[PDB]
Amino acid sequence: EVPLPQLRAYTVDASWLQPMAPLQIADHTWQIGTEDLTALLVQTPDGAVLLDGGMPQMASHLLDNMKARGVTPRDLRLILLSHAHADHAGPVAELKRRTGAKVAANAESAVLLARGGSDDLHFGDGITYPPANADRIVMDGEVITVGGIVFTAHFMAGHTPGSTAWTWTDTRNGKPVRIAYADSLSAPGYQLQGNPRYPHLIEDYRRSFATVRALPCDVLLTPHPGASNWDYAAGARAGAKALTCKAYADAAEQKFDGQLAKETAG
Amino acid sequence: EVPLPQLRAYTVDASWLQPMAPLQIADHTWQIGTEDLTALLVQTPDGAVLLDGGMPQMASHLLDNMKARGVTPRDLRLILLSHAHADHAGPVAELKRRTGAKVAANAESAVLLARGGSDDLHFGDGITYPPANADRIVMDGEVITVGGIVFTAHFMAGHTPGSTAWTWTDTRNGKPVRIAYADSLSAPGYQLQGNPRYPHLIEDYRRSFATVRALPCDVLLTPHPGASNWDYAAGARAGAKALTCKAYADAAEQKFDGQLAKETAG
Amino acid sequence: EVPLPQLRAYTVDASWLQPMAPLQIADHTWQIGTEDLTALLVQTPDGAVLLDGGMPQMASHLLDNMKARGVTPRDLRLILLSHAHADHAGPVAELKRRTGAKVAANAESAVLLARGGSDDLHFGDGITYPPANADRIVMDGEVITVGGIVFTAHFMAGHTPGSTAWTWTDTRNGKPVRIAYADSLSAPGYQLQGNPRYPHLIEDYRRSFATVRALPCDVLLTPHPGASNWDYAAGARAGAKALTCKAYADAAEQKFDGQLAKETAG
Amino acid sequence: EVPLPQLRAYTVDASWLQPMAPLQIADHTWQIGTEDLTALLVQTPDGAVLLDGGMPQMASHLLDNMKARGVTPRDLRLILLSHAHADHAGPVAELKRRTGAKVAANAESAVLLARGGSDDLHFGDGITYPPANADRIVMDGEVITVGGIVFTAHFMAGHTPGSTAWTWTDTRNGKPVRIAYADSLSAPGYQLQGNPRYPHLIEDYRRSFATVRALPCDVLLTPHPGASNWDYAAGARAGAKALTCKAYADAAEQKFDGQLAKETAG
Ligand SMILES: O=C(O)c1cccc(CP(=O)(O)O)n1
Ligand SMILES: O=C(O)c1cccc(CP(=O)(O)O)n1
Ligand SMILES: O=C(O)c1cccc(CP(=O)(O)O)n1
Ligand SMILES: O=C(O)c1cccc(CP(=O)(O)O)n1
Ligand SMILES: [Zn+2]
Ligand SMILES: [Zn+2]
Ligand SMILES: [Zn+2]
Ligand SMILES: [Zn+2]
Repeated sequence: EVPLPQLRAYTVDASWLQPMAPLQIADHTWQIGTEDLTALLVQTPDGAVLLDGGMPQMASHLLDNMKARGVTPRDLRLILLSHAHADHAGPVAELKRRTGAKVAANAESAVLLARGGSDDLHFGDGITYPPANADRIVMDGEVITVGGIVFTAHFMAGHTPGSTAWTWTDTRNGKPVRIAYADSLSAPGYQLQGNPRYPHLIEDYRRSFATVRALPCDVLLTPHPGASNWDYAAGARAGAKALTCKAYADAAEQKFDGQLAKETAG
Repeated sequence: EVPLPQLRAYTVDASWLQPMAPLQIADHTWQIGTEDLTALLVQTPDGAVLLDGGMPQMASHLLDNMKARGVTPRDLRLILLSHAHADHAGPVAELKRRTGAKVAANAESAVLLARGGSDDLHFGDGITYPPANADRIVMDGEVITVGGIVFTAHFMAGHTPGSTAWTWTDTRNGKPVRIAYADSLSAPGYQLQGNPRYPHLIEDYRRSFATVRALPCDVLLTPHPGASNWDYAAGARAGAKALTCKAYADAAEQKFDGQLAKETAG
Repeated sequence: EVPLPQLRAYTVDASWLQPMAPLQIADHTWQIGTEDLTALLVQTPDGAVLLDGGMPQMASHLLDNMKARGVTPRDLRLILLSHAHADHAGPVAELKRRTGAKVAANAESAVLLARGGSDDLHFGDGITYPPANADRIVMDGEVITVGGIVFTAHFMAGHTPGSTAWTWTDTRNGKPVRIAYADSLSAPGYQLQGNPRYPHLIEDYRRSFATVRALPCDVLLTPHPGASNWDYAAGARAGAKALTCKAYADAAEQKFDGQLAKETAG
Repeated sequence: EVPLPQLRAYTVDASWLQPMAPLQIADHTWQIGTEDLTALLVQTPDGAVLLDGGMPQMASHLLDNMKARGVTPRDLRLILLSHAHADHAGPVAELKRRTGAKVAANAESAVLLARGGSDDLHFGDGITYPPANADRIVMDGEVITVGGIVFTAHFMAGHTPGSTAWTWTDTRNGKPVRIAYADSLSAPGYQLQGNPRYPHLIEDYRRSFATVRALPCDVLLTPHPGASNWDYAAGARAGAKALTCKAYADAAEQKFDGQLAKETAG
């Protein structure tokens, strides 16, 4: 006779969990996550901002890299998120407990975060993580300012209802650099058409392709660096092959159209 | 070079996950969980009560057994908990989504439940589950009435701050049967003395031994049946060897005293 | 010398608080709120649904009217909301405590409800009420089915980010009646242009006018009956003068355009 | 005919709302609330702690006094609470939005705070305020350290289930001063005996009298200064007439015994 199956842990490619030292993107912006998961530190004269944290087991590594950059736990003021799945918001609860950081997110991301990713529209309870509360709810196009760096929220619903692109302007060589951190545009294993949990899913993805295409975007970064052709292990040429926001959106839409056609056939 | 470790799933003995058909305890009280995890269904002319649900993957099994008893999802009115760890409160979030059930718990259990068991005083984030919200907060000694069956809360903090014994009176052969569902009194791997997260841990356990000893208790049940010498696979003699509440409390205190002495030596 | 001002209660026109007996709209749909606040009861062979509850002090009145309709507290299964302001979601927390009802709402409404209407984008903390938790989060276009009556959510953001129209089909004289419960389209005292808390406010209102215009709509109802030209005190001719959804949307847009012009001038 | 009553605002004595300039208690401890509501600022080389905030409309005043003390919004690290009623936790939600502050509280206080004081065991929904979330849950006897000042939690349930005394050691004239901020021991209009919402209320009050009696207590402060015979308007002799913790506990118990006798007679 047969017991119910054991719970299955959320396991990922080893490179997603491979720690790296801080990689500078612009004058105040650093990649401090792992080889294949983005976690951006923005350092200001008035505290630091973290955008995404990667997987749940990455908290101490993130804190180590912040320390290397001169950022103590007290100095981290704000956490922002691309979307509230386990491999990007994983360590948020722990980071809040261990730092001064407060979380700002839109309503959709906040409720999913507060559920620890449970009851996912597509994944069910398959990919959960420690829940956390948002300290501030943001609306589309709203700005948040830290130490004089201005972050703008651009909603791009689809991958999750609360998927967000964050944009800000840094400097490099005395010139402004408009950085766009665009969320995933993938739909891995999703039912796209006639999904009872997400009836306007296709319309939202189409709108989000257009949103991403139009972002202020000298430099594109994505939660999975491979999606924008970043190679965090490539040192001085880490960002050399990076896509434009236009190319990223076009590639995503072509892939999406292919998935729709396969779904109709399958 | 070395990636961070993969997340590890909460795995348990196979018997904890072995489904069983409903086993009657008294006229309206049934064990409907697995061979080694208690989940009690109390059926009234005015809806049903569930006490504990076991592991997260047990939700559909529980619903199957309720169906066998004549209880539809709409008929489940109340979920009560011994304590809010993954192997007793595991399926609560899913049960709430799939039934009419509302959760009643004390403040300590409610906040741990709302965290999905994360930031545990002793386990950290090692044993998490889908978070759920409590619909009603109960105080020590408070009663809840369903279809005329009266449940009384008896706080017995220690195993968790919110650990609770639930008592009610059923019938068997035209005679009243005072059922006591007493929580765990174990402290598995806990730092008992001078624990910064639980400074009065020892005092609370001592008080809880006394509480359990004094419960109205014709029949004792526990979240792990083995703790009270139940054998759910033993049919007509499933409860024959069951401990009294007095014996259960005495055994727990003797084990506890032994652990304290070992901790001092270790 | 001068103390800080006393807290000021949210007071409303007397007619908003004037109880009325149940007024039938269609075969299973009744107005059971007050003369000037809508609260719709939909009764099915499988439980009842409430859409809106009005002000916080209306809970017992609502329960009285449900009782008159043959609906006991146990029978109320679902609460739906137009938007989560105090004069429509006021008694929700109390209704949940006193009935079997669970709340379904979109993410925006759920977070505002969970705040008890505090930190409002426009009202600040001026209009608060007892907070409540949502049991189910719904997406745009999603359906919920109770006793065979199908409710469809139509997001119409503007008055609040989470403003929703609910539609369902009832019967009257053996013929189907498509009922549309459309949310408010007012913007009372709002800063419309360049609002830092709601940067796309105007775009959202414009989209919502179009949404409301296109609803399936044999009969329009609104949270304030006056907005759709209902007169709940007028008995057999209560709904005689009711607007179409098209007329309601056109009137709202004309008023909105006038407010925009005044704001530019003011 | 008769409308339902208007909502009634929580109004208080004018002196409760009378702003005062900061009054020094010890080397790093200041009263910064109003004449008749305590709000203590503790300033450390590593950030500031606030204990209580008074009424909801006191937020800006508190921020003004912090500014006068050299504490900017970014500098406020921690909010602690005596108990989560509107006249002590009132401005907590707003303070969190406007400062770097995180809230630490026990489970009972956290759930009441998260409800904005609604569904009070004794007051119902009569005295509500903006809800806030706790960032850290503390256990009885647990310590929290800020800038080297150590705060110890002493649970003293009764006035609310989550009522807490906070103790710490400051200095004055090169000598240590053990400060005890003890919560209210009043029971205003409470049903004491056989209260279904608080069955062990009397036992908890008795235990709390003993707890307060035994606190480390060179200087006693209370949320209402009058309870400990403080006079915040009396300048250099503000604390001259202050009770010991022993005298405060004895007075509270005598008053309590009198109320019990009156309740039995009434
Ligand atoms: O191309 C992408 O954006 C991409 C790649 C791997 C995986 C996912 C899904 P998640 O972002 O939830 O890991 N997306
Ligand atoms: O003796 C017990 O009560 C016992 C047995 C196995 C395991 C545990 C811990 P949990 O109840 O969290 O599974 N307790
Ligand atoms: O025309 C309306 O929809 C209308 C009328 C009165 C008041 C309001 C605002 P609320 O719906 O928050 O009461 N709206
Ligand atoms: O003596 C007291 O502690 C006292 C005085 C006035 C009022 C209250 C009740 P609250 O602390 O809720 O204002 N308590
Ligand atoms: Zn994802
Ligand atoms: Zn346990
Ligand atoms: Zn409104
Ligand atoms: Zn109080």
